[PDB]
Amino acid sequence: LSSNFGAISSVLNDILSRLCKVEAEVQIDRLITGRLQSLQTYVTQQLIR
Amino acid sequence: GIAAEQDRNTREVFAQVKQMYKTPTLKYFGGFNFSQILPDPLKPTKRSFIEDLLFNKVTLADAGFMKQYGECLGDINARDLICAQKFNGLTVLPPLLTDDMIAAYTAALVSGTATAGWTFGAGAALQIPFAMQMAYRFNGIGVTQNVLYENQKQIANQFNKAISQIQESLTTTSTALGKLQDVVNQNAQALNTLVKQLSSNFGAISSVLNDILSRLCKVEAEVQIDRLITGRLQSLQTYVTQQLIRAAEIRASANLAATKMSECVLGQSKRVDFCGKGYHLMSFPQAAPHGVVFL
Amino acid sequence: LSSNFGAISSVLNDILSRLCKVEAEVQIDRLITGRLQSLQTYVTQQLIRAAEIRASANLAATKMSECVLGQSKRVDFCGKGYHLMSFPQAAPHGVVFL
Amino acid sequence: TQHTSSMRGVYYPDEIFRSDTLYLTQDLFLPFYSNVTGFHNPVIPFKDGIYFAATEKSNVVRGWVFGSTMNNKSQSVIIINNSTNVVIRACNFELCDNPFFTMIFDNAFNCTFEYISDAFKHLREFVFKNKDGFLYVYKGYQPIDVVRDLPSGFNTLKPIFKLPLGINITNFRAILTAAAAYFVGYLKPTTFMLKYDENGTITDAVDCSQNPLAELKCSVKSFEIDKGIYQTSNFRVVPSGDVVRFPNITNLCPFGEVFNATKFPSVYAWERKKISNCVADYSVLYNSTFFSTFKCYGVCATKLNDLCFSNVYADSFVVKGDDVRQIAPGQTGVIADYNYKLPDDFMGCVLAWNTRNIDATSTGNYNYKYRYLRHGKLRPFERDISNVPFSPDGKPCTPPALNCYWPLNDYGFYTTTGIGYQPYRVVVLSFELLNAPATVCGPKLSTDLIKNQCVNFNFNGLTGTGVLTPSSKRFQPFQQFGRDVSDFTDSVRDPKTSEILDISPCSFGGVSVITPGTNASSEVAVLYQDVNCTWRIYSTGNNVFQTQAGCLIGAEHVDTSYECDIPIGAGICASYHTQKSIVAYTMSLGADSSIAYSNNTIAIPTNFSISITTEVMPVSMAKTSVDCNMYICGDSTECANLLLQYGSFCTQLNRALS
Amino acid sequence: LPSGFNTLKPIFKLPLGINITNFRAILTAAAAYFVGYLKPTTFMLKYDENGTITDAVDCSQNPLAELKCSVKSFEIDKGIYQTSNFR
Amino acid sequence: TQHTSSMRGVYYPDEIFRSDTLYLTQDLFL
Amino acid sequence: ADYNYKLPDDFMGCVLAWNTRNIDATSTGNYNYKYRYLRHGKLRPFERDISNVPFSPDGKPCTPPALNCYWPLNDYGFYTTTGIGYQPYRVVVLSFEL
Amino acid sequence: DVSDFTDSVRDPKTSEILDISPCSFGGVSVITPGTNASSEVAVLYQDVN
Amino acid sequence: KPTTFMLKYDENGTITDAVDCSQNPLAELKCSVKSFEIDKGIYQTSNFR
Ligand SMILES: C=CC1=C(C)/C(=C/c2[nH]c(/C=C3N=C(/C=C4/NC(=O)C(C)=C4C=C)C(C)=C\3CCC(=O)O)c(CCC(=O)O)c2C)NC1=O
Ligand SMILES: *[C@@H]1O[C@H](CO)[C@@H](O[C@@H]2O[C@H](CO)[C@@H](O)[C@H](O)[C@H]2NC(C)=O)[C@H](O)[C@H]1NC(C)=O
Ligand SMILES: *[C@@H]1O[C@H](CO)[C@@H](O[C@@H]2O[C@H](CO)[C@@H](O)[C@H](O)[C@H]2NC(C)=O)[C@H](O)[C@H]1NC(C)=O
Ligand SMILES: CCCCC/C=C/C/C=C\CCCCCCCC(=O)O
Ligand SMILES: *[C@@H]1O[C@H](CO)[C@@H](O)[C@H](O)[C@H]1NC(C)=O
Ligand SMILES: *[C@@H]1O[C@H](CO)[C@@H](O)[C@H](O)[C@H]1NC(C)=O
Ligand SMILES: *[C@@H]1O[C@H](CO)[C@@H](O)[C@H](O)[C@H]1NC(C)=O
Ligand SMILES: *[C@@H]1O[C@H](CO)[C@@H](O)[C@H](O)[C@H]1NC(C)=O
Ligand SMILES: *[C@@H]1O[C@H](CO)[C@@H](O)[C@H](O)[C@H]1NC(C)=O
Ligand SMILES: *[C@@H]1O[C@H](CO)[C@@H](O)[C@H](O)[C@H]1NC(C)=O
Ligand SMILES: *[C@@H]1O[C@H](CO)[C@@H](O)[C@H](O)[C@H]1NC(C)=O
Ligand SMILES: *[C@@H]1O[C@H](CO)[C@@H](O)[C@H](O)[C@H]1NC(C)=O
Ligand SMILES: *[C@@H]1O[C@H](CO)[C@@H](O)[C@H](O)[C@H]1NC(C)=O
Ligand SMILES: *[C@@H]1O[C@H](CO)[C@@H](O)[C@H](O)[C@H]1NC(C)=O
Ligand SMILES: *[C@@H]1O[C@H](CO)[C@@H](O)[C@H](O)[C@H]1NC(C)=O
Ligand SMILES: *[C@@H]1O[C@H](CO)[C@@H](O)[C@H](O)[C@H]1NC(C)=O
Ligand SMILES: *[C@@H]1O[C@H](CO)[C@@H](O)[C@H](O)[C@H]1NC(C)=O
Repeated sequence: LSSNFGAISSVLNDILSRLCKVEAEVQIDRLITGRLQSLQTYVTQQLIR
Repeated sequence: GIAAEQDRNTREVFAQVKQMYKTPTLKYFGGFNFSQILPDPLKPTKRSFIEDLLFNKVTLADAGFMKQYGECLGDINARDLICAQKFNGLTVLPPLLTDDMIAAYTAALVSGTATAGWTFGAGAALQIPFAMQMAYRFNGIGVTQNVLYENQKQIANQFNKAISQIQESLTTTSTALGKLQDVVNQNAQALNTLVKQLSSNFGAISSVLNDILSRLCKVEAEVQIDRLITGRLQSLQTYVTQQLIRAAEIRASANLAATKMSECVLGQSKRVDFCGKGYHLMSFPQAAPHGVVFL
Repeated sequence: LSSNFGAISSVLNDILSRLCKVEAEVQIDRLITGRLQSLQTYVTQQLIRAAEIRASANLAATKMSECVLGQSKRVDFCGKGYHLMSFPQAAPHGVVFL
Repeated sequence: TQHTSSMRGVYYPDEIFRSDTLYLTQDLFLPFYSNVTGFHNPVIPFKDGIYFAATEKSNVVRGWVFGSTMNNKSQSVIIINNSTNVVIRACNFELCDNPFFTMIFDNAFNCTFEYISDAFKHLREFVFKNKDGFLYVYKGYQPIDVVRDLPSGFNTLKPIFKLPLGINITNFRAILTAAAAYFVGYLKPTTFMLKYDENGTITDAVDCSQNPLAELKCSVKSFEIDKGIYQTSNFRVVPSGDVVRFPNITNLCPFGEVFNATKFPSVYAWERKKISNCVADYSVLYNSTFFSTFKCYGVCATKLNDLCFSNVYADSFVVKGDDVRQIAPGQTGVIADYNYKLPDDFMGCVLAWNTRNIDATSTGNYNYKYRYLRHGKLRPFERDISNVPFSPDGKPCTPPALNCYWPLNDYGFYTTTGIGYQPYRVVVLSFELLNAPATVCGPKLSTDLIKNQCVNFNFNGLTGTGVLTPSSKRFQPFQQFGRDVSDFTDSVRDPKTSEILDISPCSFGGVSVITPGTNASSEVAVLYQDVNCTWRIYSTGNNVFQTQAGCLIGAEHVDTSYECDIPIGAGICASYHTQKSIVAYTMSLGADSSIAYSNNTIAIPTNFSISITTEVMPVSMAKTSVDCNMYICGDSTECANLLLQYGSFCTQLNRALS
Repeated sequence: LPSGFNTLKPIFKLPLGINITNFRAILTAAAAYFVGYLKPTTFMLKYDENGTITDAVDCSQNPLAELKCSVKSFEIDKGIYQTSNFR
Repeated sequence: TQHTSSMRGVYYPDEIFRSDTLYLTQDLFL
Repeated sequence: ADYNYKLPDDFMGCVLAWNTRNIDATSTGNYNYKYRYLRHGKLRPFERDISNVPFSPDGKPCTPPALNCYWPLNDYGFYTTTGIGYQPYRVVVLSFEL
Repeated sequence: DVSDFTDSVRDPKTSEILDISPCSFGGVSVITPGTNASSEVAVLYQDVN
Repeated sequence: KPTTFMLKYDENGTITDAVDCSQNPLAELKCSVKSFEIDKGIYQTSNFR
């Protein structure tokens, strides 16, 4: 959860607090995509084990 | 690779007889009634009675294999699922062995067990009276042959009554074929999800590619189309990974079915609780949708 | 390694040599994400294949003890017919039982 | 007078040197085995580019003329080789009726391009391709000796010229002096896969559209396929036609009422007007009105045509010169906070122009006001035309008090002041798209409806490909479009007939290709999985029959049964049997036999045999490892610093491999 | 007020640049009128084939509707399920 | 005075035709 | 952008422009610069159309005096004493490759 | 290359041909008895003489 | 000089130990594993050298 995935921060509040909708819904999408990918990797490893 | 593995699974489970045996006209072998596990000649179907009962229970998701364009171009007022799957590029292929061939294999196995005994699996077909075969099997489990020969008739009556009980219990109870039906449902569920994930915009401006291409320039539409492409590629990758994991479990089950067919139908096992509860005598295989049933 | 993954080039030197800093950090991260996902897919395939290899090796180990070090009475576990004995031979990444 | 072309028209697509590779590309190529027109002079059209070949021995074909109109009222280029030199010349020639070889042109004027080269049976071939104001010429030479036609062969073409000409090339004409012959073929956008040898030249290439075998070769990316059955792309039907539908709108939009109005309101009291039932033909504004600012949010300006809008509102007001940059999403300032606010998710266009003659007079024009004092900021698309005296504490007062002011401030416009203090008239247009019945719409030309085959459709700006069928859905009056579970656009309303149409794609059904191996032969069979051929097949076949799996084309149906070689399915197998050919049959379950059952007899063996049988089992596989940094970034330092932010992926990956 | 279920249709939207913070009814000179306030929440809807919106469930009144929103269906089998947060 | 709504105040979200569909949305609802 | 000069969407280069009023504008009026405002379509990238023929909206060949028959080129009028939006600018566009 | 990595370049002065290859090659493995034990290590370079 | 370092922080926010990644194969192992205590065995390392 401490990876920013190449966004401006790993904290969602900072992105939402110093940007506006069109620009701040781009960084949040990258964070969402990275976190979904990490959860998917965890579930795949558990299914194999 | 998954589809080839499925065909190999079926072949390794069922095709274990070097030659096919014709079913005898007489189903009554010394008091033991074999009528409900062998095919009926005058009846239109070439399955057994118990095989018909097993095929009725699994509500098979009708996979078509003949779904013409006009059939999906018509019937739009009922939003069918298979038409949507085939419109979005998802296809289900038919198995190599049809149901009739598997029924023929199991009929040959039961006919070999009723006439040759335990010798055709480990050699050539050597015919023997059925009562002497049952005496040999009692001798195998530790009981002398006179115990069979003194009271053969009530043993045969118990055998026939137990077959009747199985046939009766497969007409009412529903959960019995729970491991097969679940498999069918599972596959369908996964494939249906692969359609609904086409409605996600994946952080782009729209889920429809036409609108994106219709109200934007080149360079601005490149980003949105790339986001959609990445999302749909990873969705398809997730589907394929789940299928690869499920196929390994199916293969393990098919391997167990193959060794059970080899060690319990073609022989007599002394492993405890490998084939039923108690001292094993013999087993009979019956076919089922995507599976086998051992008696 | 020759895919773009939505970037302007698959050659990282071109992106780093012709673009500004902030615009290059946007084009680079697409390549990073794509190559991580490719390498993750490769590792998942290897993990799935290792399980099949392990199951086969388990069967080959149990077939060495019950057929080479003894005589088995299980039908068709070791050859067709009544099992007399068995011999092992090595093979590239495998074993061969006679 | 017409022939065929085979493996002709391959050229280098790039200036990259690569070797021992199979590169795959997609651009304008001449298709394999395609029609060419032979000539042994008309005005041959161009249409995308031309493959031009000339079999000759006495050098009678020399040069070409390219141009849209062959009069002298347009611009044309000649590429001619006279007796000693090669001259390219793009001018306004008056083209004579017979461009005989010199003196092709009678006069030349107003002209732009000239190139002059250095002083200078068999076949010469060229490819001419025009794009982005550049004419590309490719040339190849081959010493052949046949005379009726073009010899079949593979010959690559090298680039020689790209000429920077801004010319409409829709027609061309060859130039002849006074046997030989010249052939013309048309390029098309296709996908090819090439092969590069050790020296780096191209030696072989394969199309991806002529054959199912070619489709398979492009899919697996190889020139050599082993025996088997392979799943190829699904069955495709190309579109043939076009339908374009738009409402019954005739009159044009009130550009003069909105832009050339007598007076505009103040920015704090801006005015909003609804626009409906008109054709947005803005090209009539190319004569009177010119805009200093025009910016569109949500759509592209080039796509303002070809598109049809739903609910258009126009907001008009007047600002000064340097406040026009505040009319945008996400801005702050006196206009953006207290006067006029735009939403963050704004779809529309903002356009502004300078009016110093009509709004600025000498001695001032103090009729336009703006608000600079307020308790809080405005919501999007709100206005506040109240005028009460303002006090910072939040209490009512009277204007001669000390902490009590008037919230409105007057703009002062003079004729002699800089551009930052000059009047500007601003119009903001707001609309949405693909949501509702459309009443204001773009300028296009409609087309009658086709209801049977796959066509390109354009319904009120909705563009797509599919088939149109009559439907039986029940749309509410406020509903124009319908969507599916996968958000496909399944149904539409015709803007003219008001009937309901249902849209479904025109590609459907899986296709499999059965081959005995490319090493053995080059013949294949095709299985269509869900058709009934007792059609929706493509090009041709000799044997067609219906299996339980589907329709099989290209195989002989024998009656005897063997063991299975290539499994097709549903009990059907196929193989390659003797002149060899592909045959299909029903697979054999096993050897037929029977044993008699009797209750007083038994079979006993009298001899035995010793048999040794082999069994092969895999035990291990190869151990591998990866350097995450070297694979992803290589030697780049900047990539490594950016990779450090993707923590705990490479460790989690090396751990699994170990 | 009857306790039934009914759906409402759009009639018109007006382009008014106004803070509406208060409202008041206009009555001629027995009948009754009831006023309720809207809140930003999540609902799950269900359409009819040829007709209109027929079913609608909240996700915050009881844990059962929270379960229905987590599974995203109206028919639930017997058992124990893990639910999300909508309260 | 005090009363209870009991499944009132549900309106059409969009202007898109939808048949045989289940659909989840957040908005200002009663 | 429609009838005189068009740039591609995938344009690589630089556009630069500077104000020339002392050398291109006179008080009497410099009418030496023209632009096309009537055409039967839109140009393609990097194309040119140098042709002065009469224009009619229907599309038939025409004779210059008529009901709806126009000359397609308008004249820029460049006076010295006019605002910044009507003053001449010289534009140079540079096209690259890398 | 197949991986679109630039290998060959023509030198613009001498008109010769040059080939670029990475300056990092080979696997390096470190053998340790434990940091709780001594601090000496052994280094194995894979597939070099 | 521009090099790669690994640091460590206490429960009071104080830095206590740090290691360079380019002096020893052992230090390269420490930076690759990202730990200060390493068990007995053979490991594959990165190339911070
Ligand atoms: C028609 C336009 C025309 C073009 C575009 C042209 C280009 C051209 N022709 C060449 C060779 C040549 N050019 C000619 C003479 C000719 N007399 C003719 O009427 C024709 C059509 C040719 C052939 C192009 C001959 C005989 C050769 C040498 C070919 C050979 O013998 O190998 C070359 C040098 C080969 C190279 O650079 O690889 C070029 C560039 N010459 C032309 O004349
Ligand atoms: C290049 O020039 C040709 C020649 O005029 C143009 O063709 C005309 O196009 C218009 C617009 O579609 C038609 O109305 C004319 O009928 C066409 N001419 C003929 C003779 O049919 C062509 O459009 C030009 N290309 C571009 C991009 O403007
Ligand atoms: C719409 O009107 C209301 C009521 O006049 C405004 O609310 C006032 O906001 C200021 C801002 O600090 C407060 O000082 C007042 O006390 C509020 N009024 C009341 C009655 O509470 C509201 O600001 C207006 N809308 C907008 C968008 O400004
Ligand atoms: C100079 C003292 C303040 C320094 C720190 C500033 C912090 C706030 C950031 C920007 C505000 C500066 C003034 C902006 C004025 C906007 C004027 C307009 O757009 O109409
Ligand atoms: C065997 O069983 C079948 C069905 O139970 C019955 O119809 C048949 O008569 C039996 N055979 C006998 C009693 O010989
Ligand atoms: C070439 O022309 C013939 C004559 O009509 C036609 O039958 C054939 O289809 C054409 N070739 C192609 C590739 O269309
Ligand atoms: C060529 O253009 C001139 C005007 O420049 C014109 O008078 C002449 O008629 C044109 N040629 C032809 C053949 O029309
Ligand atoms: C060919 O054209 C060039 C250019 O006009 C000229 O210099 C040359 O003399 C011409 N040659 C002949 C033989 O006419
Ligand atoms: C074209 O020529 C005519 C006269 O021949 C001239 O008036 C006009 O300016 C010329 N145009 C160009 C662009 O050279
Ligand atoms: C092309 O490659 C071959 C390899 O067989 C080589 O013999 C030949 O010299 C090469 N051509 C040139 C021009 O070097
Ligand atoms: C453009 O404006 C001029 C100026 O008077 C006018 O003569 C001409 O007719 C206008 N064009 C059209 C197409 O009306
Ligand atoms: C629109 O034009 C068509 C043209 O046939 C006509 O039939 C229709 O009545 C017109 N009006 C409407 C409202 O569709
Ligand atoms: C295909 O069409 C024939 C036409 O007589 C029909 O008999 C056959 O049943 C059809 N196939 C299927 C699978 O229904
Ligand atoms: C058994 O068969 C072998 C041939 O393999 C023969 O030599 C031998 O005599 C046979 N034994 C008897 C007892 O017939
Ligand atoms: C279709 O709508 C009609 C009312 O127009 C209604 O009577 C009928 O029951 C509906 N059909 C279905 C299947 O709901
Ligand atoms: C400079 O480049 C030329 C190539 O044009 C080459 O011949 C020459 O050796 C180079 N060096 C010097 C010092 O001129
Ligand atoms: C280094 O080792 C390799 C393989 O062990 C061997 O082929 C090579 O000859 C050796 N080098 C020398 C210089 O002995």
